[PDB]
Amino acid sequence: TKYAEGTQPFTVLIEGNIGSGKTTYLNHFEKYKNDICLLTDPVEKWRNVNGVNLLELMYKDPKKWAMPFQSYVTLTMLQSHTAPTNKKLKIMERSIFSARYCFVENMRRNGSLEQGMYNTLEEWYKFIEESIHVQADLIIYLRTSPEVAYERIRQRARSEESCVPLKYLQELHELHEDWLIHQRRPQSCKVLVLDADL
Amino acid sequence: TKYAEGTQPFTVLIEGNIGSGKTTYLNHFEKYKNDICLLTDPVEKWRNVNGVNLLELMYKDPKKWAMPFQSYVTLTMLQSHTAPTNKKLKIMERSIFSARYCFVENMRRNGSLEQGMYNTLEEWYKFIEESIHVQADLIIYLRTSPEVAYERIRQRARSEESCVPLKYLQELHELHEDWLIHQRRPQSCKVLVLDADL
Ligand SMILES: Cc1cn([C@H]2C[C@H](O)[C@@H](COP(=O)(O)OP(=O)(O)OP(=O)(O)O)O2)c(=O)[nH]c1=O
Ligand SMILES: Cc1cn([C@H]2C[C@H](O)[C@@H](COP(=O)(O)OP(=O)(O)OP(=O)(O)O)O2)c(=O)[nH]c1=O
Ligand SMILES: [Mg+2]
Ligand SMILES: [Mg+2]
Repeated sequence: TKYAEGTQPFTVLIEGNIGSGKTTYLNHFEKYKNDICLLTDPVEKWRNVNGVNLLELMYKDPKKWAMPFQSYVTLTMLQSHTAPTNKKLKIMERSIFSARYCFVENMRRNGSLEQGMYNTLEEWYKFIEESIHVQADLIIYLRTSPEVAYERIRQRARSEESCVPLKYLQELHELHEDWLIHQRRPQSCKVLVLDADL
Repeated sequence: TKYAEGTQPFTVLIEGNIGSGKTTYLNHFEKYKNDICLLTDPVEKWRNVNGVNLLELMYKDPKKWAMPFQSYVTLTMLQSHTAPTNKKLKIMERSIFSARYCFVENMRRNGSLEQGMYNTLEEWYKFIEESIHVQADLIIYLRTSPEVAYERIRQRARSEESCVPLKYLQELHELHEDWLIHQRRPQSCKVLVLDADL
């Protein structure tokens, strides 16, 4: 009796650090557009919310903007998770799970999110889990070293990501490990590990 | 196919300004506890989120805390709107509609919520409308003058509300009028007006 329950096909989630090549990997499935539902680069939504760049505001002023930004990230993931499709396969760049277990968690650790903000978000995640169906059958984890991840972010040269230190990517990498390999976080899904260092 | 669709009885929403006597009115239905589902004073949740007083933080630092606070207000309203009950009647203090049309809107107007924060919240409200069933059959509008509303807030003497000016209550009153009498906002429901000046 959850929202979008029984309306979703086999769902594959593409995960990995910033600049791990999530979009590049999903760009290979481009020939089967009419066969597979492909939702790539949700970051473009976050860079342009009716003209407002939430990603830029988050990086410039985390103490003020990390909360509304993560809230919006959660929303867009949800809208993608529950989007209607007549296709037999759906591949998604990112998910609600990485937003929660990797990014929200690290922003709690580094002090970008105050306790009250972290708690508000966590209580939202718990309610979403009982109200909204999130289809997750397989997660492909594009495993990279923080050094290679940093290389790709530099080459793409998003103005918002120009101040991102290697320390930040090292933290996120370890959280990706905790969630997808070390199972320190609650998630019941099949994970395929890939060496994404080309 | 929305969450909690077809599981909700006749729902009455009690609305009105801060200190309009919403709880006092609902306290009269106290004898029929086993007959009517009574969810009063959701503000107590906001004053204590695992020990964090979000209401106090919002009033102390609106530019930083109005966003997470309204996000949590929305959540608690949703949890109350969709709460399971075997009773034939449900009466609710406040709703998701007043949080959106009165409080979020006024915080946008006074600059407590930046555009990006207002937009994030508004996009959440739009998605909630398609995903989650909100039962609303009758709204009882306890109509007060901002002066009488101010009187009651002072007598209750919530430490968080000690700095609330009459200007703020005048703004909220007019928004309550716009929504429930003047129909300035895209909404349609049964409204019973009451003179709550004792
Ligand atoms: C998912 C998510 C991303 N972000 C940020 C980190 C990044 O700067 C940006 C998008 O990163 P990613 O979500 O990793 O997407 P990407 O396109 O950068 O990945 P790839 O290069 O492998 O295709 O948004 C958050 O701040 N919080 C979140 O919850
Ligand atoms: C509903 C709501 C309340 N608030 C704040 C305003 C008040 O300080 C506090 C509770 O206000 P009310 O929701 O009006 O609850 P109340 O108990 O004060 O009402 P009454 O006296 O009529 O029983 O929470 C918001 O900031 N945003 C909201 O969306
Ligand atoms: Mg990408
Ligand atoms: Mg009350």
